[PDB]
Amino acid sequence: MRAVIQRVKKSWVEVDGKVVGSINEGLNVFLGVRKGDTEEDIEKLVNKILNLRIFEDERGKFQYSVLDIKGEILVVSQFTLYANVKKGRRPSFEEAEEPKRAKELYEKFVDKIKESGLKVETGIFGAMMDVFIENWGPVTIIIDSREI
Amino acid sequence: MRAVIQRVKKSWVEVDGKVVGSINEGLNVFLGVRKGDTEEDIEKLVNKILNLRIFEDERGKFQYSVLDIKGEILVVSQFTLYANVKKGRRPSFEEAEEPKRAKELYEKFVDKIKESGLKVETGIFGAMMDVFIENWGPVTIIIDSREI
Repeated sequence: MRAVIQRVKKSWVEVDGKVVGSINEGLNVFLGVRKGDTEEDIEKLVNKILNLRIFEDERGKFQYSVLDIKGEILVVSQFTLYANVKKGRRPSFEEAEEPKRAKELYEKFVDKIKESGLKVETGIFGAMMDVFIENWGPVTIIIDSREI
Repeated sequence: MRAVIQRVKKSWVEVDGKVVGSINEGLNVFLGVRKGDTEEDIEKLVNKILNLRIFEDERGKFQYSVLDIKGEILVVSQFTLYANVKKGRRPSFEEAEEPKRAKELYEKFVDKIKESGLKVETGIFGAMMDVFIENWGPVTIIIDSREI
């Protein structure tokens, strides 16, 4: 499983102009499910995201996690995180989990993270969205579950 | 060298409220320089980004590159792409190139890519920015030069 998390000040998803999830100061999380992915991948991941000290105050950078600052979280499906650009001009997605299983793992992932007790919005799965991100810093981190 | 590229419809960087780079339909590129990085890493990278068929029309997805659609490019420095979250709650950046060399490789990278002939904006290097991204799709791709 993989994730691109961007520290945001404001961030939301809208479909056809209708916003379907919004957050203020917090984290935007791009989620990509991998063939192979399991419940443990969700764990090993949902964890590092919640305790990542990427937030700062005026005294030091990288000292507070999303929980610490009690921030908001926005999860957005992104099967393209397992893109293979090794050959053609066109990217491959052999490692990307099939949509059905993927939605599954996706919903479980979002459920696990709501356990943080934080406000967690989401995007829509299976269709196109216009994701609005205001990356403060900017701060972007990549994390794979097969690596944690 | 590493990059997180997000297909955008609109995207800009602003410092203290003063926009310092803007683009309309095109690509937002997050750049992270690695200790080790060389001129060839810039090549092996600047290339895959320019020919990536991630743009679509109404007849098929993933068929046009930034050049193909003659899109705009926005490069934003992001040393955090080489973040190590393997141990503590706090991320490590051992692999991130030192700032001085990094700015260097950064400027060369942006120069190489301007050779595409496309409109290429940039952010400011060395200080904080508020990066505005409107990811259409959304479409996000990760690419390392040590992998291409």
